[PDB]
Amino acid sequence: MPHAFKPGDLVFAKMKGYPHWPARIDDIADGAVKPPPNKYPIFFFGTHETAFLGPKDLFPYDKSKDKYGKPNKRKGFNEGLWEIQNNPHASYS
Repeated sequence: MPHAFKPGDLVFAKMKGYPHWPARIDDIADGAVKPPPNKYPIFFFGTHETAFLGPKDLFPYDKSKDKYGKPNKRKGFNEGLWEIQNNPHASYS
């Protein structure tokens, strides 16, 4: 059975006007800006951008990859597909 989301989990994260995007739940470093209540820090692979999203926009990677894990024209997307599959827990700092 599913648990709640935790740092390190891999997802496709959905934002308005973008395709479902390879991403991970990030840790919050000591001294770093915390997300709002009920939101998670989402690190988007490829673009290496962070947004704060809630679970309704988070699709677990294993379940969703057959649907969403396909090349896309958008900038950083295919780079992001490589990262989530090949080194999803690396520092992209």
